[PDB]
Amino acid sequence: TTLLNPYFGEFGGMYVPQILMPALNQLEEAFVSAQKDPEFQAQFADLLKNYAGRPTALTKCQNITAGTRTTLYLKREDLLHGGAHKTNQVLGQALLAKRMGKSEIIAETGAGQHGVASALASALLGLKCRIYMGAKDVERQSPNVFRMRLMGAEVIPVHSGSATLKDACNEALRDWSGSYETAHYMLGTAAGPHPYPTIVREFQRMIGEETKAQILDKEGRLPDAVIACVGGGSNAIGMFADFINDTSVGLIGVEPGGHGIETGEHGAPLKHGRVGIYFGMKAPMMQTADGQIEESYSISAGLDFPSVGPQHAYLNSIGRADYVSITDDEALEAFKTLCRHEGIIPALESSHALAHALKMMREQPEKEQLLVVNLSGRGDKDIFTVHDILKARG
Amino acid sequence: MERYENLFAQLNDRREGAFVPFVTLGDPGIEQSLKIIDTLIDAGADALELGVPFSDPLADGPTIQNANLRAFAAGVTPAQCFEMLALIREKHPTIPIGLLMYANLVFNNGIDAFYARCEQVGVDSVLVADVPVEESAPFRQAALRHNIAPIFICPPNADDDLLRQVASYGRGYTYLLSLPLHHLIEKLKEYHAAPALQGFGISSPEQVSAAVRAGAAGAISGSAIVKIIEKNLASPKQMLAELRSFVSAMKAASRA
Ligand SMILES: *Cc1c(COP(=O)(O)O)cnc(C)c1O
Ligand SMILES: N[C@@H](Cc1c[nH]c2ccccc12)C(=O)O
Ligand SMILES: [Cl-]
Ligand SMILES: [Cl-]
Ligand SMILES: [Cl-]
Ligand SMILES: [Cl-]
Ligand SMILES: [Cl-]
Ligand SMILES: [Cs+]
Ligand SMILES: [Cs+]
Ligand SMILES: [Cs+]
Ligand SMILES: [Cs+]
Ligand SMILES: [Cs+]
Ligand SMILES: [Cs+]
Repeated sequence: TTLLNPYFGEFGGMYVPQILMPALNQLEEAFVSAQKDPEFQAQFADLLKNYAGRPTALTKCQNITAGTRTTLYLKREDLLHGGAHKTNQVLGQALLAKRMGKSEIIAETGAGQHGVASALASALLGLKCRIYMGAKDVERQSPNVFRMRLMGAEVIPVHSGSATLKDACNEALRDWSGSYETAHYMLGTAAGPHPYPTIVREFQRMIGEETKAQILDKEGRLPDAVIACVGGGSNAIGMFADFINDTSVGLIGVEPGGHGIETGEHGAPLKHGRVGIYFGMKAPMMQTADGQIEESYSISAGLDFPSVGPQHAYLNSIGRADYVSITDDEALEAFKTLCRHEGIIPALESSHALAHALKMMREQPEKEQLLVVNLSGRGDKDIFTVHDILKARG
Repeated sequence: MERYENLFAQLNDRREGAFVPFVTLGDPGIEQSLKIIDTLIDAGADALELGVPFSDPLADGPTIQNANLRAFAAGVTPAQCFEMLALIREKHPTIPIGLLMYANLVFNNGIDAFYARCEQVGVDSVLVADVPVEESAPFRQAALRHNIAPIFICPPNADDDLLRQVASYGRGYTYLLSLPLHHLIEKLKEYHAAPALQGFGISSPEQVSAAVRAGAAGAISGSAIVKIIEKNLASPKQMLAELRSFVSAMKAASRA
């Protein structure tokens, strides 16, 4: 039994071993209680404003659309403390952990952004933080590992399975099954077993609420579409949530196309996978014919995961949101274009969203359209990646 | 009662709740009980509530009934409990110490004399379990003459007249057993009562945090500690480890 609906249509659920169910039920109860608690909301709002820097800018990008009928705004989650939108929800989850009387935080990370976000929230709020990270990701992300340690977190490499993000995800769940009385599991995206897809949406929904107020102030109407990249789904659902009931507003999620959908080297399960059960949820996933979970690929580690949150699968199934993909090359071109034309270095994750907005403009340059791209993060962290590709390419 | 005033001022400055364990003195023997109490303090108890074994503990449920039986099996007497209280105070000069007493043990050799002994050994409060506010006059009066806070229970079935009496008559803290809870807590503050500690079935960290969120100054674990003693009689070392871990967790939950 639960207080809230664990499903979005057929997607979602609580597919965990029995021993984890009390943990999920306790968290769901604390969340429902927190959401009715003005003091909790005020605490969360205070941290978002005074510590993380909200509200974030909405920037009109003139150079990049010049000579077309597209008006492009960027929601500047790249200006949030920590350099990505992840900070919003880690602060909320850290507050929930404290509401439950917990003293410890467990988190998974692939790209290492979520590990850093978890660590910084733990440092601020006096929680003891431990982070799981696939050994392959550890080796790839030495800067992030060092940041996590500076902020006083423990980083635990994971060598099971494929030694990457899904394996870190499994290990976090393994630890929590033993530790939940004292430790909160700070899941890093809008996926996993209920109640996490619902909590993370609600702790990211200020992105879309601000965007709506800002676009109304600046343009006197709603956007024609809001565009966000989809790795597990948190930034995109945070941008989309407040627009779901504005039926004229398009909701476009961009999955990573990798080397191209046809190569099989991508991370686009919503459009190119099939429904399965993994990570506590029924959701689209990249899988072998016989139902093993596949390895995903993207240039951007932040998008590199073989599944996606269940609310996105649901919004797609009913035709409320549309999902597309952008390849590594398309993302890299958008990254370069934004640096040169607007003086903003975007995350390679966010570059996928921008690339699709650029495609919308370029394909139909005389179409009048008012677009918002969620610029989920900044791309200082990507300059080595980008340097190395450009060099190889000649 | 001044140790309580100092404690609550310190906690208020840290935006923190109090966590207060109960144990029966001398359970399961004097030596082990002293070690238990030292463990509770080192693990972060803010104050203690200590019971003196009585033949007929009317206010007490099965856990504390059994603790009383263990202490009696070890030959524990009130005189021995007062010896223990002196040792505890000697080691720990600032922690508030409350006793949970039955009326006959306070009345036995004279009510004034009992409170004078409390003052001499350094006890800070006394809750007499079978004395309601209506019968409380000589107990409260003797308590205040001896710088002892008289602790009253505010039960779930409390009416407005009772809230006002408990607010007027009590010092140190109000022992809340819970009219809606928010109402009880609000009214106690409105009536300038001693700060409220929620004592109704407090056995998990989340209950400590919820108590503070509700407006209470902290929480009392009336039997959970005793349950740990009971569960681990055969292994004193493991008993201490489990106590330390539990108190640790409960106190962590009280922190801002
Ligand atoms: C982590 C991350 C993502 C992808 O995660 P979502 O949960 O899909 O938002 C996207 N952009 C940035 C900048 C990130 O750090
Ligand atoms: N790999 C990214 C994003 C991420 C965290 N947890 C996830 C779970 C599923 C999908 C993506 C993620 C990071 O760790 O910063
Ligand atoms: Cl509310
Ligand atoms: Cl480094
Ligand atoms: Cl205006
Ligand atoms: Cl539209
Ligand atoms: Cl009692
Ligand atoms: Cs700002
Ligand atoms: Cs334009
Ligand atoms: Cs707390
Ligand atoms: Cs993905
Ligand atoms: Cs991968
Ligand atoms: Cs009083």
